[PDB]
Amino acid sequence: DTSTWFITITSMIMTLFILFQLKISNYSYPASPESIELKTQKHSTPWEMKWTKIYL
Amino acid sequence: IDLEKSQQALVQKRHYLFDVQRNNIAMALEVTYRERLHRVYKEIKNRLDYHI
Repeated sequence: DTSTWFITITSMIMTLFILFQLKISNYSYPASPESIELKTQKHSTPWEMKWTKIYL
Repeated sequence: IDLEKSQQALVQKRHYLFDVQRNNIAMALEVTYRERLHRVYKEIKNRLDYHI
């Protein structure tokens, strides 16, 4: 109850923070998916500008 | 599509205007030869008009 002596649990808590940093590290953010559509637009526009400079 | 026609647009443009430069200078020698045959009649018409 008023328990005692403490040599227990606290060494078994930091092994747990090797688990939770393994699972939650492999998550996906919805926002990152909206960023890859932006750089694809500017690249072909500059490639068309490279084709416009191939005209001009 | 728009950059495929951008190839073909400059190859019908260039061959038209590079023959306009052929014929814009071609008229420059006819009108200076036609006025060469005409002027040599004009200064011999002055002597055909003076002595009368």
